[PDB]
Amino acid sequence: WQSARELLRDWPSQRHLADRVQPLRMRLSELEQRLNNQQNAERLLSEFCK
Amino acid sequence: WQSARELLRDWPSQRHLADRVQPLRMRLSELEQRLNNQQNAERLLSEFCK
Amino acid sequence: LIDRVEEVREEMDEAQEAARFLQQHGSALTKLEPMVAVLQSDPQQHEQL
Repeated sequence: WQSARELLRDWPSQRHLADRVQPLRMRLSELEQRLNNQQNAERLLSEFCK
Repeated sequence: WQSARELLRDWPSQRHLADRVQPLRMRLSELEQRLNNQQNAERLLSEFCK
Repeated sequence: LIDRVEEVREEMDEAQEAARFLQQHGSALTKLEPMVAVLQSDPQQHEQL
């Protein structure tokens, strides 16, 4: 009974947050593109510094 | 009884999504700066191209 | 130096695992949710009750 209660407690949260995978997917795609640009900018900054 | 079950179904989702506020706030700020830069670039383009 | 990509990736791991569990046991949980109360009453425990 207690395990079932805990499972039914978590499950709606699981359903609630499952849909966010795709919004998260584009989020990380954009974030990692941003990080690539940041790494490129840092590399080029150091490149010129000398 | 049905309303109570619906309410206690909402409570899981309610707390989980309410936890999302602050991360979304910084996202909103970033997106606002993005829009501001968009308008700045568009304006500058217009003035030059005139 | 946001480095949030790691955090977002952890969120994806958790959320995709949640979706996989939904696929794995969605029907079972749906069948359990309307008659959960029975688990509190075990036949012999009904007599002891």
